[PDB]
This record gives sequence, structure tokens and C-alpha cells, in this order.
Amino acid sequence: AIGTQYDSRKQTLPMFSFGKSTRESKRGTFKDMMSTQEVRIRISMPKF
Amino acid sequence: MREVISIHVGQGGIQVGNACWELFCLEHGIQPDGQMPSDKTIGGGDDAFNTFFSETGAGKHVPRAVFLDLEPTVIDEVRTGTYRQLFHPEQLISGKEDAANNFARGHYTIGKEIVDLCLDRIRKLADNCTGLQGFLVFNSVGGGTGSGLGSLLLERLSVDYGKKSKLGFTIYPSPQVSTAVVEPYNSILSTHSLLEHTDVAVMLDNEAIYDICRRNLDIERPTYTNLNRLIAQVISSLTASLRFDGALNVDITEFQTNLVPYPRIHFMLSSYAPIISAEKAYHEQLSVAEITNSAFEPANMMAKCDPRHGKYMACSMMYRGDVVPKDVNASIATIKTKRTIQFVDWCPTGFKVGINYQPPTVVPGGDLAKVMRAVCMISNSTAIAEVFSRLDHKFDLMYAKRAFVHWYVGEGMEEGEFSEAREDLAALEKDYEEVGIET
Amino acid sequence: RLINEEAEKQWQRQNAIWQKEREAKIKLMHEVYDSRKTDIELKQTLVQV
Amino acid sequence: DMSYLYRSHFNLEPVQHYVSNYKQNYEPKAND
Amino acid sequence: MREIVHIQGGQCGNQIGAKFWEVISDEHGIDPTGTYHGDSDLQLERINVYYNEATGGRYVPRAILMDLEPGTMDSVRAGPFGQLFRPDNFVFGQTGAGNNWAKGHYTEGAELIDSVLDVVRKEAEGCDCLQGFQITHSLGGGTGSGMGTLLISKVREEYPDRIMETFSVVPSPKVSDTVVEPYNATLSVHQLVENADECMVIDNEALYDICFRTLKLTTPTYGDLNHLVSAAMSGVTCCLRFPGQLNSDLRKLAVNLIPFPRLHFFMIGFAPLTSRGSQQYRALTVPELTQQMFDAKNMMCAADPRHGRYLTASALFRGRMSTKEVDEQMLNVQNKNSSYFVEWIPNNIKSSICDIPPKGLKMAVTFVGNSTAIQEMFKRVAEQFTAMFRRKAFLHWYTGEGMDEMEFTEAESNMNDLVSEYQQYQDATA
Amino acid sequence: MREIVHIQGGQCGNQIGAKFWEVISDEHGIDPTGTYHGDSDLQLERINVYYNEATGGRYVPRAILMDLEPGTMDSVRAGPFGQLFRPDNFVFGQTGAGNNWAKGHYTEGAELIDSVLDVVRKEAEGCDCLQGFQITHSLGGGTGSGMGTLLISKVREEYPDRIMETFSVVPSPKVSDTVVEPYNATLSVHQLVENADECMVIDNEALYDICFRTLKLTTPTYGDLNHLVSAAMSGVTCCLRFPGQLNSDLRKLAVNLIPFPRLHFFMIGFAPLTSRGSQQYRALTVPELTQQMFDAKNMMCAADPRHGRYLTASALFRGRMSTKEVDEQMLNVQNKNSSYFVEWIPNNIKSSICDIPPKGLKMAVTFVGNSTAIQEMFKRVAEQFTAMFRRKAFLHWYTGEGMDEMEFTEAESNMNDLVSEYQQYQDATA
Ligand SMILES: Nc1nc2c(ncn2[C@@H]2O[C@H](COP(=O)(O)OP(=O)(O)OP(=O)(O)O)[C@@H](O)[C@H]2O)c(=O)[nH]1
Ligand SMILES: Nc1nc2c(ncn2[C@@H]2O[C@H](COP(=O)(O)OP(=O)(O)O)[C@@H](O)[C@H]2O)c(=O)[nH]1
Ligand SMILES: Nc1nc2c(ncn2[C@@H]2O[C@H](COP(=O)(O)OP(=O)(O)O)[C@@H](O)[C@H]2O)c(=O)[nH]1
Ligand SMILES: [Mg+2]
Repeated sequence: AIGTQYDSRKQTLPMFSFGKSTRESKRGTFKDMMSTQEVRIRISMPKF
Repeated sequence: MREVISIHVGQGGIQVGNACWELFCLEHGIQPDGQMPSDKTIGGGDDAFNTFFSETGAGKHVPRAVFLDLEPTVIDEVRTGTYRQLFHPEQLISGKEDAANNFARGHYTIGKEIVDLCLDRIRKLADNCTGLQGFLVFNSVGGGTGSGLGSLLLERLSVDYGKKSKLGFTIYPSPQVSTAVVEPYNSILSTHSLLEHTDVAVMLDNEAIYDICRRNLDIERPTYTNLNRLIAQVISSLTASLRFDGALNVDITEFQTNLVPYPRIHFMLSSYAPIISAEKAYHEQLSVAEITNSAFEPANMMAKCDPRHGKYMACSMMYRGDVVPKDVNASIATIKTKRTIQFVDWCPTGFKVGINYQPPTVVPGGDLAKVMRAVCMISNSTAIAEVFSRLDHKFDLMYAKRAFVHWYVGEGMEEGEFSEAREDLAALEKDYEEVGIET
Repeated sequence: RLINEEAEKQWQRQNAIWQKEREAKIKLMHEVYDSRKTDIELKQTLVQV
Repeated sequence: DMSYLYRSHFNLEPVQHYVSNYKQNYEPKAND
Repeated sequence: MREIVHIQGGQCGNQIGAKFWEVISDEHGIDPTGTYHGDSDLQLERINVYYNEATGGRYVPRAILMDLEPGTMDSVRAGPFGQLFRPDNFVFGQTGAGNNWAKGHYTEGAELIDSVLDVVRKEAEGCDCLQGFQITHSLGGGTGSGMGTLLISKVREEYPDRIMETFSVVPSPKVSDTVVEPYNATLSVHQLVENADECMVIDNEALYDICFRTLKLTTPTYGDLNHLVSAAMSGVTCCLRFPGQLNSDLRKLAVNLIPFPRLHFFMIGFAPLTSRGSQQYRALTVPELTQQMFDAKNMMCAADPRHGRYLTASALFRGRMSTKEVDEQMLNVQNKNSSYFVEWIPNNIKSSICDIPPKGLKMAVTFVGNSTAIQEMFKRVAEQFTAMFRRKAFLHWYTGEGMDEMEFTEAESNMNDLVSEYQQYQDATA
Repeated sequence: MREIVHIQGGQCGNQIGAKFWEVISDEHGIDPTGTYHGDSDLQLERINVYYNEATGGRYVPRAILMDLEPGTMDSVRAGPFGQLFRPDNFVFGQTGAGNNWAKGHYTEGAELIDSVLDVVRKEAEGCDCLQGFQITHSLGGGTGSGMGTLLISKVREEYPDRIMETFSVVPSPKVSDTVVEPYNATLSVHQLVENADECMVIDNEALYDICFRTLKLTTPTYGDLNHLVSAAMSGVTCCLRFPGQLNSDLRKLAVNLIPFPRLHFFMIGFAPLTSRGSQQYRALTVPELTQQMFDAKNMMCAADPRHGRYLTASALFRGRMSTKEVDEQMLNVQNKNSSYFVEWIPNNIKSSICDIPPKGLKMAVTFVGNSTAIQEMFKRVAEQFTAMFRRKAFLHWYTGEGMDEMEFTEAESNMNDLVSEYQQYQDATA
């Protein structure tokens, strides 16, 4: 019970392994939902 | 996170950018004053203007454009017009003294002291951009200031922003209709200078556009404004793929890799359709097969050359409206089967197809009529050699006895600058002959 | 059910934190454009004089 | 509206969720 | 138990997966909000095959979506049935390869694939015991095909004992859609052959032909094509997730549809497909099922199957039906067309039966077969590639980003050898 | 019974504590004014670990806020939870250090430390049996580091048997906050390693990697950033205040994390930290807890943890969770990834459990490991220091207050030797 067993009745828990992603491996976008939701308002401009 | 920046030079450039901007603004839904209409209340949204506008945080929206010219009247008129509150006040760098149709003047005399401001502004506007795709340039050949400034801009951009894709919408003079008496010289010089830096350029010779306008719209007294409207619609059709939803997309980056058979031959010509005025548009059914057939028809090719006079090697066309792949392939099969339009031996398929939904917005007070389907095509065909063939003859005759050479020599250009350009054109002349010959 | 009790309460205060700042900035932004209208006119008013 | 290009127009038409196993059930017990 | 993961690439792959996931969600009864609303118990017995368990019981498809261009993804996240996907697995780029295989496989993909590999490893390890993969990708697009093929070798280098598929749509010259399709398809197939365990090519031209001639709908649409593709995919893996007469997982078909190591291309078709008016004058009968299934025009590969012989053919007759009848019909069809079944391998058809039918049909069958006729597409692709390469057309682009002409020279020879070895067995006799 | 006291200095140090007491204050339910409103008794059983008693029932947090300038300490007073601090416990000068260690440890720091030391000797003896001291400071500050590195030196002089602790933040080379960062950074480390038994480092630059990617909040703020560090505060001292399966006080962790006396630098981590928008899809499970728990992107430090190996690892879980699953899941981490675990020491991870969890969630884990990857923190630090010493740049400020050029040289050599000796075991084999 501390390893791998072969019977559908008793499952085998996963054993995770480390990845190889650098601290700055690009990727971004998809900002639809965000904590702040940057402020936007509507103010009429003068006629100059 | 997709955007593009338009670099413009030359009075024709400014007056075409005007119309293209009214088209694009009316298409996204921004009034001229720059304030979103209080009734619409778009609210939380993205895209739309981003691909061509940058959020100011709140309120107005600055069109991501820069205007540069050496002549003051057009800039002053644009600033004082009804679009004053739209553009940045200081991004319209305008000079003082006219270049006066002297290409040499536009390249070494009164361009170096202002290209610096042009590049500084372009850099500042770019740094804020985070998803730069490429550039668009509109510049004339038959204008000295325009040609010189455009040459300088392209040369600097080749050294500032790397392999970023760039597109050039030049304008060449018609086979018989002319506006100046010194067009050929600046035409040849600009061709030489721009050959090895512009990836893509499409012909827009004026006489053909005159022909289409007369033939279809049935309007007998056109003016430069209508041609500008047609050109702006052409740009809109070309670029609509990047900002509206669609079942099949193509980007600006996916043009310079699909219509340039060789690194050297990168000149192609485009056409638009359908072009039917509202007075009679609806009598025909509003025949996708007939519309596609008209797309290839010799008369409406926006550049004065005979497609029948040359082979086809690359034909890229975009569809918008209620287009459907069923009609697309039904028409494509017939066009391909056609014999009168033949294809080069080593181009089994020269079709890149993109499908888009949003119909072309019809502007009030114009000639464009409401439609449901449109077809816009960008084609690089062996017939392109004709324009350069005619220009060469127009050049050697003049050069035979040093006509007008005095002012160009007196502007700092060395004597031999013309011969090298002629040699480059001849080498280009040889290439089209070589590529077009079957095995 | 209680497992949801603490999580909902904690998120409540934090959101009030998100609301307090945003409501703070929004009022200032009202100030930001407010002045500009008050200054352009003065330049406009002086023009006639 | 863009619904005329969005969803499919295919039609293919209740107590059909019994396994083939459910044929075995009940059947009560029956000189010189 | 024996769950699988989904990884789609390119715009075509994203749309195809979007339709497939909608079909799967409908078949298992999961609403867009992710709350179970089924009817019978069996709909939840093996739901673990494709979904994952989370707090509150809202099930999330275990799909990974990759693309170098954002518009398609930002569109697919807002349409119908788009809120089931985990936002975590969305990993993507911005610039794109621009229909350039070299750009999509060397310069940008090399940078982008790290995160995608990390996430795919995370999910695959998280599953109970990975059974295999499924990758659907469009060979005709450069930015897609590049990364799509690269990830194939990347995964196959770490999961040698696992089984993997490849749903591919290849561009025919008549239905041409890209000018660089010759180049990208040839380069892609070069790598696909060497590592992909299974491949099932489908032709857009044949799809259109079927949609018009059979369905008789006034106007087809991309959704119309996607729905057929998704129905075929659902048939491809139906029996793995329901009670059945004779279970046949991926490995069984893998063994029973591969004569030699280097032939891993089949063709598929879904039946019945009847005109809305023909849905009631028709009789859903066992002989009709097999007849329509072996009719040539139903295949989604534009090549005419009859131009040669089959090596192996297996079917998954879904729903409750006959067994005597399946066996006898298989015998009758194998005899009546003796010349069209290769002679040296007797009993050259496989039979599979599952009970649960589709929601809306009582009898339906998915056909998978590896036939010599596929050589037509490869031969046409080779001819088109030669006609262009011999003149150095569009050559400088793929050479300006590090790929040298030596690789191009190597790939063509391998493709030609594959074609020759595939044709040789046509003339083989015992 | 085995209580500890807080000794903090510096605006960076003050803020960390200022938010530190807020998070702890809610743990046992102490109101902002000190009025008790707790619900469960367990919140009141072990309150002595951090609080004293006084008439009126209002509780006092035994803290000693120290800084050489009035601006920072006068700030926490007016805000919430600052009223708790006893007015008599504030000791502060009036001159300012100017980020000059010379002004912060020799001339000004010594003069004021007399009074502050007095209060330190005051509260500590009051408790029944002092357990140890925990001090938070900044290595990149002038006024802070001087006293911070100095007060610790004398404190260790009177209480040799006490357990020592210090939580630190070090300046990454990428985004530098102090132009004199190299000096006050490397100069301090020499003294800290001399007496402090334990020491931790959290990299600000690594923190932003926590925010911009994990939390997915567009506008991180110093109010937000402090929260993460505060959580790690309760990560270590957690089980010391509640019942549990296997209690693990501060000193026990020391017995299982330091192979030799001269390696007392660790990197910490906290999980699960999930963005607000994605919180519904994930499913809380200890295995999922661990993978993100060992994820390369969860460590708050700048050192890449895949570039070395772990000498020892620590785990301090939270909540009613199965004892085995920690054990079974903990071992697999040392087998599937053997390459990253040293080979001469077996079964190199310890674990512990606390049955009362942090507020709001159901499971939590605190990460503590002595990893050889931390070498890259100083080599980069040393590289800048050596580059900045050859020309005697910025030498006059420090040397003008009694410190001679010889002292720097001793500091560098000690730093350099530690760099080499740290990696001696990395290449060592059994
Ligand atoms: N399509 C179009 N072409 C124009 C228009 N105006 C001028 N041109 C073309 O431009 C050529 C002359 O150059 P312009 O663009 O007018 O002037 P420019 O670009 O400012 O350069 P300079 O004349 O040196 O100042 C003429 O031969 C015309 O063919 C216009 O309104 N529409
Ligand atoms: N049948 C079908 N094919 C599609 C669909 N979407 C894309 N494709 C195929 O994808 C090809 C174009 O690929 P492309 O979009 O450039 O791929 P990408 O460059 O990786 O994004 C075309 O040849 C189409 O055959 C679809 O909805 N249905
Ligand atoms: N995370 C975090 N870091 C801080 C905070 N305040 C200061 N720091 C760090 O402390 C460093 C400056 O230390 P300093 O205040 O000059 O120390 P001093 O000598 O005691 O004044 C900067 O590099 C900051 O990164 C804070 O509120 N949060
Ligand atoms: Mg002009």
C-alpha cells in the first residue's frame, strides 16, 4: 500500500515530477478577468 | 494584443490616409470628436479599436498614426478641419519649404534635418505598442519630397526594427495619363532605392482607376476624392482579417510568406470588386460565380496591364460578408478550369483563401452601395513586367542628352547615381524574363 | 456549508479593499479632467480680451 | 445575427439505457 | 482507468476540438455550467475517461489548447460550450509562424513548447494510468503543423510504451487552400511517419462531396463539416466508455489494423447519413448499415478506395444489434468481392459491438480501414512538391531561418521510399 | 510555556511585522482594540506563545519596534492594529542612517542600542521559559542592517542556549533598489552567519513572479505583497501553538535541516495560492497541494532550484488530513526525481501536521528546504561587490567613520570561502 498495486478496486495515487520552465518563459495575454479591472470613466472634452 | 502603425509621406499619402481613416472610424464606431457616443455605452470591451487604436485610459482614442510631409498646406488643412480633435497635435510633423518635385532634393538636402524627428516619433509610438505586427506606408513616386522621405524612412526602418514585416502601397504613373513632366526620373530612382527593402507593394496607377470608375459607377465627372475612397476601401478589405471574427483567418504576417516566389520579385498588383453604385446595385441579385469571374476580369485590374499578356503565379484573395466555402470552391474550380486564364508550370496552386464575416461598411454620401458579399484580390502575375518595360524607355529617351540633369546634379547627388539605378532595373528586367520561362 | 462560511467572509473584506481604492481613484480622475475644462476656457476667455 | 453559420443542422432521432446484461434477473425458484 | 488527454493545434484543430467537446458533453449529459443533469446511472460510471473531478462536482474537460495566434482562442472562449475548459491550460503565443513550417517548428515553437510540455506532463501524470494521446491538427497550416509535429516527437521520446493517434486533414490540389501546402504537408509527413503510432487522414474535398451529394442540405458550413468529423471521432472511441458485448480499446485496433511497422494511415467514414426527408423512408437495418458503410462515396478521403485492395478493415457497430448477422454479413461481403480483399491474410475484417447508441440513433457504425488507395494523395503530393522544388520556388523562406536544403533533400527520398514500399505490397502474392 | 518574542528593525522590517501581527491577530481572534471575541477555546489555550496578560482583558503583543528614524515607526501607529503595541516598547533615534552601514552599526547604532537592549532583557525574562527569538530585517538597508546585524550579535552573547531566527529579504541583481546594495548586503552576511543559527531569504523580484503570474492581480501593491510573507510566518511556528499528530517546534526543525553548522540558509514557499478567477475549477487534494508545493514557480527566492540538489526538505501541513497520504506521497518525490536528491543521505524529507488550519481554507502547506542552489545568490552578489571594490568606488563614506579598508577584505574572503564550501557536497559522492 506504499507503492503500485494492480487492481481497479484500489487506485494508485499520482507521483508528481518537477518541470523545466524558466522564471521568464514568456506567455501572457488573456486579461479578461483580473483582480483590479483597471479604472475607466467617460469625461466630455471641451471645445478648445 | 495586435496592432499596426501607418507611416505616410507625400500629399497623396495624406489625402488617402484621410479617407482610409474616415472609413475605419465609421467601421469601428467612433465619432470624429474622439468621445464614445454617450447613447451607445459600449462599456467593457477590447479589440475593435485596439488593432488600430490605443486606449488612453479614459475618454478619447488616439489613432495610431503619424503624418509627415515637407509641404505645409495639407497639414494645416487637416489640423483645422473637422477631424482636428482626433489626432495628436504634435504627431503631425510638418516642414516649412517645399521639396518641389526634386527627388535629389528629397534625399540629401531638406530631409536629413527632419527624418530625425520622424524616427523619434515612430520609436516613441512603437515602444508603447506591445504586439507590433508591422507597418503600412503610403507614398507617391512622382513627387520628389514623397519619394525622398519614403526612401529615407524605409532605409532607416530596415536598420531600426529588424525583420518586422512591412507593406508598401506605392503609386506609379499611368501609361499615358501624366501629371508632371519629370516623373520618370524620380520613378526610376525610387524603384532602385525601394527594391531591396520593401517586402510587398501593390500598383495603384491612376488611369486604370479612372477607367473602372467611369465604367461601373456610371459617374462621368470623378475627382481625386473618389479614387481615395476606393483605395481606402481596398486597404480595409485587405486588413479586415485581423480584427473581426471569422471561420478562416489570415494575418498581415501571412502575406509576405505567401505571395513572394523569390526574394527579388516582390511586386504584385491587386483589384477590388464588386463596385456597384446604389442607383443600380440591387437590380442584380444581392451569382457568386459571376462575382468571382468579374474578380479576374481584365478591365477592373487596378493597375494598367493586361493579365492576358502574362502568366499567373500567385493569386491571394480575401472574402468578406456572407461568403461560404461552398461558393468559394464552386467558383474556384471554374476559374481554375478556365483556359483563357492560365497558370505557370511550377505553380500548381497559387490561391490563399481567407473567409471573413463582417460586411464592408457603406459610408453615406459616397458612391459605394450597400452589398452583402465582396471579393478583394492581391495577385503577383508575370504581366507585372510591362510597367517597368515602359518606364525604362521613358527614361533613356530623356537621358539621351542630359535633359534637366542640371538641377539634380546641383543638389548634391553624384553624377553616376542614375546609371546604377538603370543597371538594377535591367537586372530586374532580366529576372522576370528568366522566371517566366517554362522548363 | 461552513467550509464556505470563512472563505466568503474573507473575500468580502478584500473586495471592500478593492472597492475602497477604486472608488478613491475614480473621484481623483474626476478631478483630473475637471481642471482641464477650467483652464482651457480661461485661455479661451483671454483670447477675446 | 450570425446563427445561420454557427450551429449544425443535423437531425438524428427514451428507455434505451439498458445493458445487454439485463437479460438475467428474478426467475423465482420452481422391487420383486 | 485508462483515461486519455486532448491536445489540439492550429485554428482547424481548435475548431475541431470545440465541436468534439460539445458532442462529448451532450453524449454524457453535462450542462455548460458543469452540473450533472443525466438520466441513467451508466452516464457517470466511466465519466473519468475524459473529465476530471473538482469541488462541488462541476466537471472540467481535460483539454489543452495551443496556438501561436490569439484570435481563435479568444473567440472559442466566448462561444457556446466554451466555459467548461480550464483557463489554466490555455498556453499560447502571439506572433505566429505565418503558415511557415520552419517558423512554426524551429524559431518560435522552440521557445513556446516548454510551457505546453510542462502542462501536458502535469495532466498526464495526474491521470490514473495514461492510456494514450489524441492530437488533431491541420497539415496545411505552417504555424500549426510545425509545433503539432514537434510535440509529437517530444511526447513520444518520454512515453515510449504509450499509444498515440493523429487525426489529420490533408489538402487536396483540387481543394487547394494554401500555396505552401505542398511544402508543409510533405515536411510534416516526413516526421509523422517516423514516430506517430496511428494516423487517420480525412479529406476536405471528400467531406464536401459527401455533404452535398448525400445530406442534400442547401448550404454547408464549417459547423456542418465539424459535426461530421466529431461524430466520426465519437465512433472511434465509443466502446471504451460503456458496457458492451466485446470491449475493444485503442490497443486492440492498433494490433488489428497495422500489418507492418511503417504503415500507419487509414481512412474512416460515418454512416448512416440520410437526407432529412430520407430519415423516414429509409429502414435502419443491418444489411443497409454495412452496404452504406462499404459504399465508396462515404469515405472522407478523396481517393477512390476501389482503385486497390484493403489490407485490414475493422468496424465498431454501435448500439444493440445482431451478432449472427454481423458475422454472416462480413462473410458475404468478404466473399462477393474476392479480388478487392488481399489474399494472403484470411479473416481480414474485425468486428466490434457496443450497446449504448448515440442520442438520436439506434444503429450506427464507424468504419476504420487501411487500404492501398491512400497512395493517390501521397503520389499527388509528391508530384506537386517536385514541380515546385525543381525550380527553387518559395525556397528561400524555409532556408532563411536555419533549415538547410539538405533536410529538404533527405525528406523527399524518405517519402518516395515510403510510397514505393506501400505500393509494393499491392502486387505481392502468396 | 516555550514562548517567543519579536525583535524587528527597519521600515522594511517594520512593515513585514506590521502586516505580520494583522494575520496572526485574526488567528486567535484578537480584536483591533484588544477586546476578545473568540469562538473556539483552542484559540485561547496557547495564547501565551505570543501574548501577555493585563487588567481589563485586553491583550498585548510582545514586540519591540526599533529604527533610527521616526518616519516609519510613526506610520504603523495611526493605522489599524498599530494601537496594540505598547508605547513603552518603542525605542527610536532622531538622526537617520542614510543607508550607510558605517552610520548604522558603529557610530549611531551603538549609542542607542543600550536602551533598546535594556527592554530586550526586560520582557524576555518575564516569560516562564524563553524558547527563542525571531527577528525580521532587511539586508539591503542602511539603518536596518547595521543594528539588525549588531543587536543579534550581542543577543547571542547572553543566551547561548536559545534558538535564534531571522527572516531576511535580499536584493536581486535585476531590479536594484539601493545603489549601495552590494555593500550593505555582503557586509552584513559576514556577521549574520557568525552567531545566528538559522536564516531565511525571500527575494522581492521572485515575489513579483508570484503576483504577476499566480495571483493574476493587475496592480500588486506593498499592501498585497506583505501578505505572502506574513503567511510564511505562520508556516513555521504553526504547530507550536495547537495540538497535532506530531508537534514540531522551532528547535526540532533545526535538528533536521542543517547538516553542518555553516549552512543555515533556506528558501521557503506557500501553497495553495490560486487566482480569484480560476478558484472554482481546481479540486483541493493533498497531491495537487504538493505538486504546486514543489513547483519551481512557487519558491519566493531567485535561485533556480533545478540547477542543484536539495540537502534536506521540510513540510508543515495544515488540517485534518490522512497521515499516510503525506507519507506515501512524500516518498515518491524522492524516487521519480532521484537526480535532484542527494544520494549519500536517505529519505531526506521530514513532515509534520497541524490539525487547526489557516483561516478560510481546508488544506495548507509550508515549504522549507536547504538547497545548494542558493549559491547563485551570493556569487552574483560577490561579482557586483568585487567589480565595485577594485577602483575604491564608494569607499570614502564607510571608511570615514572608523572602519578601515582591512575589514572589507576579511568580509570578502569569508563570503568567497562559503561559496566554494557550499558546493563541495554537491559534487561529493559516497
Ligand atoms: N490617387 C491619387 N493620386 C494623386 C493625388 N494627388 C496627387 N496624386 C499623384 O501624385 C503625383 C505627384 O505627387 P503628389 O502626391 O501629388 O505630391 P507629394 O506626394 O506631396 O510630393 P511633392 O509633389 O513633391 O510635394 C501625381 O502624379 C499624381 O499622380 C490624389 O489625390 N489621388
Ligand atoms: N475542414 C475544415 N478545415 C479547416 C477548418 N479550419 C481550418 N481548416 C484547415 O486549415 C488549413 C489552414 O490552416 P491554418 O489556419 O493556416 O493553420 P495555422 O497556420 O496553424 O493556424 C486549411 O487548409 C483548412 O483545410 C475547418 O473548420 N474545417
Ligand atoms: N517586500 C517589501 N520590501 C520592502 C518594503 N519596504 C522596504 N523593502 C525593501 O527594503 C529595502 C530598503 O531597506 P531600508 O528601508 O533602506 O532599510 P533600513 O536601513 O532599515 O532603512 C528595499 O530594497 C526594499 O526592497 C515592503 O514594504 N515590502
Ligand atoms: Mg507634393
